[PDB]
Amino acid sequence: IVEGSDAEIGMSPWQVMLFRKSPQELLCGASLISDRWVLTAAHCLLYPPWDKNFTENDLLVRIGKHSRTRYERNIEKISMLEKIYIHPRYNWRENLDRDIALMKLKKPVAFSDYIHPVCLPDRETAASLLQAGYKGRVTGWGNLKETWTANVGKGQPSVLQVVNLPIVERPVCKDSTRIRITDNMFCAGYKPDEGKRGDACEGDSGGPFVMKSPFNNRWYQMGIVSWGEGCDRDGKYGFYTHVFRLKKWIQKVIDQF
Amino acid sequence: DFEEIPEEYLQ
Amino acid sequence: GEADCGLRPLFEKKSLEDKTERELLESYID
Ligand SMILES: N=C(N)N1CCC[C@@H](CNC(=O)[C@@H](Cc2ccccc2)NS(=O)(=O)c2ccc3ccccc3c2)C1
Ligand SMILES: *[C@@H]1O[C@H](CO)[C@@H](O)[C@H](O)[C@H]1NC(C)=O
Repeated sequence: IVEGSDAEIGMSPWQVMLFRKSPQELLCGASLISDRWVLTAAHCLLYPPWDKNFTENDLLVRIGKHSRTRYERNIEKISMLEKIYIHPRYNWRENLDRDIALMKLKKPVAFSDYIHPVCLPDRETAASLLQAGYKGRVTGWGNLKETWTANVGKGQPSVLQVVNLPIVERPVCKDSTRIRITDNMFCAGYKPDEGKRGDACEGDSGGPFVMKSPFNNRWYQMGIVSWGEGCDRDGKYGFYTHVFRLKKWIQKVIDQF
Repeated sequence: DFEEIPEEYLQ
Repeated sequence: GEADCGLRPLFEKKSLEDKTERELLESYID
C-alpha cells in the first residue's frame, strides 16, 4: 500500500497472508469468506510466463495477523491447504481476465476477535455500492513505494496498511491503459487533479477491496486486488476483480466441493 | 526477516 | 440462518468506529 497508514488492531479481521514455505516470503493477500474458504487472485498462484505454478504443499495461509514479520503466537492461526481452484476461463495471456481463485483449508479455523469473515455482496448491494465516486478500502502488507533506494529507504511496512480509494468511471479506466479491460474488472484511485494519492503495490495482490453498507453496518468484498502498471502513478488506476460478476463460479465451487 | 514459525508447518 | 459476516468483533460489535471509516460513508452522500 502506497500512501496509506497503519491499520488498527482487528480492523480487518478477514485479511489473510499467503506465505511461501521455502524460501519464506510474503506471496500475496487473500480474504477469509467462511471457516474453510479463502478468496485470492488467480495470478498469485498461476502465471506461466514467469513459470509460476504454486501447489497446495508450497504454501501456508496465515490468519489474524497485524505484524508483517512476527509470529504472533497468541493471535494468528496457520493453516495448510486441501485444494486450490482457479477460474477455468482465467486469462493470463492478455489481460488477467477473471483473476480469481478459491482455496480450501485442510481444517476449519475458529473465529476470534482477530479472525472473522467478510460478506460477499448480493445483487442489490452490488448495484447500490459499485458506483463511480464512492470509496472502498484496500489493505495489505505489500510495498510502500514503487521503487526505493536499496538498503536505505523503506520498503516493506512493519504492520498491516490501509488506504481508502474512490471507484472511477468506466471511460476514464479505459482511456488510462492500452490493456483491454473487460466487464470482470473495475478501477479505483484518485484522478491527477484531486490532490490525494494512494494505490496497492507489490505483495498486496489478492487482497480485498471492501465497502461498508450504511443500512446494515456490514462490510462487503466488492473487489480483489488484481493488477496495475507500477504503483501510485499519475493518470494511472489500480484494477480489481469484480467479485459480484464472478459470484456464480464461487457458488458452484463451494456447493460442489 | 520473518520470525520463525513452528517447523511442523514447514517440514 | 445465514452465518454472521462483515461485523467486526472489535468495532461494529462494540459500537466503536475505526479511524477512517467515516471517510467511506461520507462518500455516499456528495
Ligand atoms: N497499481 C496497482 N494497483 N497494482 C496491483 C498490485 C501490484 C502492483 C505492481 N505490479 C505491476 O505494476 C505489474 C507489472 C507488469 C505490467 C504488465 C505486465 C506484466 C507485469 N504487475 S501485475 O501483477 O499488475 C501484472 C501481471 C501480469 C499482467 C499480464 C497482462 C496484463 C497486465 C498484467 C499485470 C500494480
Ligand atoms: C501446474 O502444476 C500442476 C500440478 O503440479 C499441474 O497439474 C498443472 O498442469 C500445471 N499447470 C500449468 C499451467 O503449468
